[PDB]
Amino acid sequence: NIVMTQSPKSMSMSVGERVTLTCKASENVVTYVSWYQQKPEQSPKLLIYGASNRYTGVPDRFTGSGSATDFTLTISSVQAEDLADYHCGQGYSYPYTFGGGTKLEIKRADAAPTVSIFPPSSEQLTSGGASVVCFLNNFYPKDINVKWKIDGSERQNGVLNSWTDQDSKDSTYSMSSTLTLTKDEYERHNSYTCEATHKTSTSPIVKSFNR
Amino acid sequence: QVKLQESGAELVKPGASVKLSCKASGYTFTNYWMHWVKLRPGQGFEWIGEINPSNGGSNYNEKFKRKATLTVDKSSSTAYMQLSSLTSEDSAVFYCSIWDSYFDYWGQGTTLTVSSAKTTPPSVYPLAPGSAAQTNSMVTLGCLVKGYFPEPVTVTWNSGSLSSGVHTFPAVLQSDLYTLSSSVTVPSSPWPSETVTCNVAHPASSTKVDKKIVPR
Repeated sequence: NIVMTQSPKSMSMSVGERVTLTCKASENVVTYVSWYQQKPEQSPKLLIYGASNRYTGVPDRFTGSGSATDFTLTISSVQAEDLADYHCGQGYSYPYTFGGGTKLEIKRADAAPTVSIFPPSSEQLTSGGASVVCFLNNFYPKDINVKWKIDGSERQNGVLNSWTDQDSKDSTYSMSSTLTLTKDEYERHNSYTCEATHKTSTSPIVKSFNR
Repeated sequence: QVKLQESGAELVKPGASVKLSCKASGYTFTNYWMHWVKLRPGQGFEWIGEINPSNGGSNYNEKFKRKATLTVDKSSSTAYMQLSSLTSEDSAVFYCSIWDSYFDYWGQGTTLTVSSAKTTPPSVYPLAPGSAAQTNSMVTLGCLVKGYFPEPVTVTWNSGSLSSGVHTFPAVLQSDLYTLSSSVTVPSSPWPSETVTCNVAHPASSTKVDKKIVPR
């Protein structure tokens, strides 16, 4: 079976730049190669067929090239919307096969997170549980740290973090951190603190409520 | 509109079989081969096989030989893929799609979970700051969708209307149960002088839930 391999595994480029994605086939596939673009929370979309044929509708900045065993997708001027996983596949011989994908991200100006904190709902509190939630929204770069404090003391167990994919409009990231405790640990403290560490500030961004 | 409709989700016991459906409309069903593909997170696509709706003619990936069988129903204009002897290796998103150079189209994909575990509806908790006027010119509201199985859930705000400034975070599995949250950001001119309501569906449990965000 023909094996397809893409490079790079991942990268980030600035809007406007030229980007080059490569795809190697373990044996000759002439020009029977397609490129698919799979944006976050979406189904894949055909960009290029027959190695170099722009699918109807595709913006001109996307040009496919190559033959035999080596193939290239070039984006002449990346746009923030071009954020995505790009896949290449050969349709020369059965079974049809695909590379492992290239994750393209967009570089943008550093951006500080909007931090917002939420106490447990009375609904949850009635069940025995208490989740405290903190949204750190639309920042860049992706690297961020969250720290939870209870009456001044860092809490460690019971926290769950999730990060969104990069946003196609503004190129930022968002994160959610939920601290979960029992009802009767929660009531037994007053001050709840969400503490964000990001390269945009030398001091952490703190958000906090009492009660 | 050209459409290839697949069920959102399917939960199935390991060792059992399942019939994935892909229901076609908007074009002449019998004039295009239907391709089935498998997608696991952080993997590339795997091609399962293809079937000609005109006659039922098929081509399979040898790898899926004992695993997948492709059929078609011309009167329902529906393609089906049967998966047998299911194992955890089978849990993945499955897509049907048409691969023509002048006509390339993909279903939404069905999320297959094979698990002995029983289905658990989500708890959904409104996230209010709350109070008022804090802070900047807009407000961030949210919903915590907790303790469910299996994936997926779908979260909308004001039934789709509010698509601006929504962030829905990827579910995380914490102990045989998933949790996710979603936040929305709106000018304080709307809220709370308007309904802001998160809508949550859990296909597997047929759960539908609306939680209005109430101040404080």
